[PDB]
Amino acid sequence: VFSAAMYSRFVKSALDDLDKNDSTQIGIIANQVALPSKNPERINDKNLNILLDILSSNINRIESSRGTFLIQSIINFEKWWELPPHTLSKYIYFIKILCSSIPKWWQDVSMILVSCFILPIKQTVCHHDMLKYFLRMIPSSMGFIDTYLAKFFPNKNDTRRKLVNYTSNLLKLRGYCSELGFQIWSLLIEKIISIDVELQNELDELDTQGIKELSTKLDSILTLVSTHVEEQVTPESLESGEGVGVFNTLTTLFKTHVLPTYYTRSIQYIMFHVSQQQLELMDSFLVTLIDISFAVNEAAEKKIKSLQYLGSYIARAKKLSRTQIIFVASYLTSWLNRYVIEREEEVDQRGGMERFKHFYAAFQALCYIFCFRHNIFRDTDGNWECELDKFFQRMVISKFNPLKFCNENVMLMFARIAQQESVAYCFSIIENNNNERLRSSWSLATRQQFIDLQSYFPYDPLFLKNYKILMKEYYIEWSEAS
Amino acid sequence: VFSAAMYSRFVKSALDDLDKNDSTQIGIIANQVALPSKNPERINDKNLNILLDILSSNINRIESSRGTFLIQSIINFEKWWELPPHTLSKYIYFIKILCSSIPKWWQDVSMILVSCFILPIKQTVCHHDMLKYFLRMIPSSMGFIDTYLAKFFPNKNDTRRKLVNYTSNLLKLRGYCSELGFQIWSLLIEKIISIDVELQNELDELDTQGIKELSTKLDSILTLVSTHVEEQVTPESLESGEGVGVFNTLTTLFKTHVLPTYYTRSIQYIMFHVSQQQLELMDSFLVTLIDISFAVNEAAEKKIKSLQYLGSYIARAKKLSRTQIIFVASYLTSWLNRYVIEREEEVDQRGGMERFKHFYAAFQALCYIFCFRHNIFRDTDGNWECELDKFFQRMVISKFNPLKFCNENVMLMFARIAQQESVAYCFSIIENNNNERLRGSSWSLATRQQFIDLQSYFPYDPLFLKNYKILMKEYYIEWSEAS
Repeated sequence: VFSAAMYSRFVKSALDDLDKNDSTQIGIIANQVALPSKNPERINDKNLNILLDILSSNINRIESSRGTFLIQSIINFEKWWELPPHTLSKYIYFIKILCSSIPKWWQDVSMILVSCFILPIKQTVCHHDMLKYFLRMIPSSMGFIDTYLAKFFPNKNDTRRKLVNYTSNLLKLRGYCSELGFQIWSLLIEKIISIDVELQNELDELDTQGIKELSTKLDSILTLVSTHVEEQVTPESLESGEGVGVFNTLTTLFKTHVLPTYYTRSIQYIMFHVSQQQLELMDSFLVTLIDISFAVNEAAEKKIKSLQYLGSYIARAKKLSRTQIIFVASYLTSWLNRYVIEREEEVDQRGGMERFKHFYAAFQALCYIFCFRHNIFRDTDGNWECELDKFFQRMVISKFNPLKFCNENVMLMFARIAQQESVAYCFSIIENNNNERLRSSWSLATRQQFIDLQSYFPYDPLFLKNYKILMKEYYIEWSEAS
Repeated sequence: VFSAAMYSRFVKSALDDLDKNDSTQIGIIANQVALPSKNPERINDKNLNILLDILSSNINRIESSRGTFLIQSIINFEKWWELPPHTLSKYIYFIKILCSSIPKWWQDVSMILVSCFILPIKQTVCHHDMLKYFLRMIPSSMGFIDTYLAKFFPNKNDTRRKLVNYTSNLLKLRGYCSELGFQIWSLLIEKIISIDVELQNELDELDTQGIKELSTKLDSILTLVSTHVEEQVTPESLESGEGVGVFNTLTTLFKTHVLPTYYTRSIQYIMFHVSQQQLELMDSFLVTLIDISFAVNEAAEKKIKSLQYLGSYIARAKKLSRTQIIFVASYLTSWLNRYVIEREEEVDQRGGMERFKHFYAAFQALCYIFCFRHNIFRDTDGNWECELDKFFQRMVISKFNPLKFCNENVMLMFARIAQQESVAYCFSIIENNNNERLRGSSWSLATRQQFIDLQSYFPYDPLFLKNYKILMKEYYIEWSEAS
């Protein structure tokens, strides 16, 4: 019933009354704007355009405590991004004006924006435009925005679409806000581990529907993370752009979150995938795994967990060079050759076989590598690299008797392959060990922890469907190796 | 003047006299026995045989405080090993009887024996026989015998024959007394470093050519020490034997003495030599060098010294396998690839280029290896192992600018070879670096020199000690062979 001029005067007078401390007329307007999207009596676009243009023209007129309700009413306008082009434009301009003159409101506006991260990338274009603008104008805002990133992250139990959209947006935000890059990655990693751990405990609790839900969730999130990472970690980006930063944050988060947790079935594949993007990235990963595996001050647990990561990695990573593989075999054989020379004398001395936990861990890692790579170790002349046809036998006959203390199935498979390749002869030592067992010593309590650590192979097949397809190119299944 | 029976009664009566506190007759005898080897009036073998057989027959008769002088007189008999067969036999039997009934005298007998270590192996057979016997019967003796080993070691300044014989005997003693093995090796190492260090300081002082003395000394000792080690460290000896213990003590002594006492010209060749005896021993040495080179808590100095040991080793050790060499190149390239990825961002940040000491050290070690081994890195297909034709260039152009901070001559030789092999192009970066230097990244000139000195020192640069050089040829790559 209100004409363009009729509504324009109506608002102009409401502000004249606001100046003289009325607030009656303004509150009438603020109530009409606050009303839900579904309600037809809510302010229409025509009149909303007028209101916004008049308010934008002189924002100071509403800066008072008497104008606080009107401002909150506009900030809390339901589905404002769902507004028609010209109306949406006036709303954006209003907010832009508001948070420039009164930066206090940016704390409220940003909160709503971050809560919109559960919407698709196509639907959030203006939310990111606003975040980008004000994160630059008000850099101090990064603190509370980081807290919103955590507050608004969807529950594991929430929809896969909400979880997948929140990750898409967090990665988009990451692209214009480098300063928030590590917190975004930490938040993602922390949430992906939560999903993975719960999916495994739920599979362990069996011995159901929550398993199918968590599976498709974890699959859609990881596939997206590794796809985005494939884009960001490029030889051109390594040579110039933040190719280097992505690889570095994920390596840090692997050391701090993935490895220490250990018993996970999918998270570690972010590292498996990124590694294989370029030769140098597989070099850094290998050396990192070697360091953690053999560092002097690290706990025995960490060293055994890293050694299982090392062996599973060399075995499975398709993009690894013959020379990179032989590098790990050369390190392992050299390290083990030294352990026998320096330490075999300690075996018949006081103490049990638990003293040599680290020896069995390193020997298993090499045995596993040989199971998957034996074909590579045969040089042009038909001779064995690292003298494996003399090395293994030396180990297997040693006082440590690694066949007795390493993972039963790895030792059995190794014995099978090593006998075939005329490399080593284990079956008599295995016969002897089984017979002794039926009729050296290690404390049964701590013994199980070790058996458990050696049973876990981090790069054993991915069951998540899409992520599996993405990995084929970077993965060696037992069918290919054997 | 005395007949066999006349002397026999003369001693029998002296002991009867001794029972009634009369040491005059016994002391007359004890003075006759004490007399120097050179003196003709000293008791002759005929009469000495009688004395010893009568004393051996009932040692308890002389156990008293009144018989102490006679016993000391026999223990201190000059050149007793120079005695004729039957006379020497009676002397040995006497001593054997003496130290079995009265173990107190073994402390005196052993002292003389250890002082005889300056005599040749041919001349000490009975000294070792006696040591071996009583070290078993009186195991407690090992303590003071160890102290004698140190006390009696000849001076650097003493005859090369005395120094060479003392080492031969210490190694013989080592063969029957494993419990003393480590101390023997520590004593030898400590003494060989003393000679090496003095020879270098003496070469340093001129810019006394009496140095020729130290040269022939150090040469004769090392040649012997490594020859004996070649014998002891055998594949049979390693699988089940004391060959493991020899390699282990020398590796320990390398870590504790050789490596920290840097700037030595020959000592480290014990390690160079033993390493190359078998595949496994080189494996252990390599991994040990890698550990010290990159360990987190070690001092920067130790890491730079080990990195220079690593590079010189790979380049020089002839018995190394292609795969062992590529192993070190693979470790170095992988470690350096990571250092640029993780750390290049720190270069334009606060602090100087000294922060990256360790990067320069590791990059030099690889450059050096490539100078001597480039030919090996070209695979069957003609491609470069470890992508060296892409790797080097990446480092050389990095913010670290290693060409500016590593050893000038190694960088120059590397640049020469790398340009020839179409591997890397350094000469423009070198031109740029010389030009920037002429106008005047930054590094405090005080700490800078220590680094320049550490990078200039290559432990496996040629041996000048004449015999030891000949022994090494088989295990050594001179620049002439490499280039």
